[PDB]
Amino acid sequence: TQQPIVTGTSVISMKYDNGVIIAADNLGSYGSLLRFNGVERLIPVGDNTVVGISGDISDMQHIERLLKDLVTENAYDNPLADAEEALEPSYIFEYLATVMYQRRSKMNPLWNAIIVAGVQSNGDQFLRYVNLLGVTYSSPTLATGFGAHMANPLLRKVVDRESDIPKTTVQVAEEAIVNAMRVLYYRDARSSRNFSLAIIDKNTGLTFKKNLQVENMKWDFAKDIKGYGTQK
Amino acid sequence: GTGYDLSNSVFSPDGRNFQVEYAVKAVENGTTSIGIKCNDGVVFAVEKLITSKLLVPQKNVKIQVVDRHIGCVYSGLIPDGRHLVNRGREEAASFKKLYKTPIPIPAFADRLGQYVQAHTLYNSVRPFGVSTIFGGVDKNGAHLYMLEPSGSYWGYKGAATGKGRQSAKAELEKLVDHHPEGLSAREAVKQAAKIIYLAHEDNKEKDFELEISWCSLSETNGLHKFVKGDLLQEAIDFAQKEIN
Repeated sequence: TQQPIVTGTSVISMKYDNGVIIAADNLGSYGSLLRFNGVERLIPVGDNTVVGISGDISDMQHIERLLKDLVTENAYDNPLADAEEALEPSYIFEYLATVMYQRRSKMNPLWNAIIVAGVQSNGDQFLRYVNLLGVTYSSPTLATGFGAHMANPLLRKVVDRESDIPKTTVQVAEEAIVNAMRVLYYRDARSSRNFSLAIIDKNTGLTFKKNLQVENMKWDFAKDIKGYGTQK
Repeated sequence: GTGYDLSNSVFSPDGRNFQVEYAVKAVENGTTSIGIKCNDGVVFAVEKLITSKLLVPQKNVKIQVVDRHIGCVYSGLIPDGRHLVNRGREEAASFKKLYKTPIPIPAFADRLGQYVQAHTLYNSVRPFGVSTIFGGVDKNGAHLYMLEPSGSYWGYKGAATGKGRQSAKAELEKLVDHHPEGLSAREAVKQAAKIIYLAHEDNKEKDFELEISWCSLSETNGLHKFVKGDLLQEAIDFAQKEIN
């Protein structure tokens, strides 16, 4: 039986025609106290996948070594394996699924909400959710945690169904990711301004942008608003 | 002779374990394997003999990796040689989890030599039948060891094992005398190749294949990686040039 201690909040993601965008705010929240800032959520695993983790920072670090060890293992028992039997999202995703399910059944789970986002060797976009419970599903738009409820319906306009992935470009997707971040900064008390955003591509590779800020933060309507509803 | 072998942990009136010395006899029969320490890296070179034209070369190596920064190459019996690197691999993995920093190169020598030692300690299990040259680059710089199947390890500037070990050490002997510094990393690639040419004049029946790997601070970025391409061609041209 575990209770979470410090937790991360929210991961948002969606598909585009040449890859996937995965992003999340950087924050270690101990309940009311926002204790730890700049706590990297996105761990790149190889260079064709980024794995995003929200939830318990304790199990985050623990997974961080096990993924680094997953590549170290790939190097093992072979003459080459980093382009010869190159690594795929699919391996990580199921590795994580087996382990979190086994630990939940021993009644002392791994407490995360995970988004695996990358591009395959086939180049086909991969975007799938895994968690402490053991739930797995693949969707055009994904989000975890609070973003699941809030930010995802915004991303569902941009791409409804899975046959609408090629109509989104990298620019369209990213603009929407920023819009989803804007929503989350505003109306989640356990979101933070700071966020990191990894764009995975199949024709370019990993560009990983660190420490972006929300721009166009609107509060000029706030001066006009007065009272609790009635101002005597 | 007779007496005090049959077991590997029975002393004789001369204080010497016979079985274990035959362990070293097994390592001689295997292939010519050398490693070179440099002041910024380490270079591993090997004679993987060509036993047929139906063999597929440079796809069966006696190079193996430990963590992602320690190179290994073995002399002796080939699958015994697999097994001992496997042990290395579990320790690498375990140490990296607990302390969240890589295995130091001195730390590694101590730990391996002790498993070799638990198997020379019991009458019931056999010892290993392989030597392992190893080393890399870590935070405390490059360091190179060669571990004997006897249970012993030492630092080296140049370490050699296998059949053509008499010739290879003679060439290495020039390498220490001539460069006190152990030589630069780049020239030591073409050097590693030369020694293996001159040492296959004692395994001259068969054909051979040179595969080279390295770990260097500013040229392989503190990590282990294979030497290939133009670099490989050059190591070949150089060796060739000077055997002739």
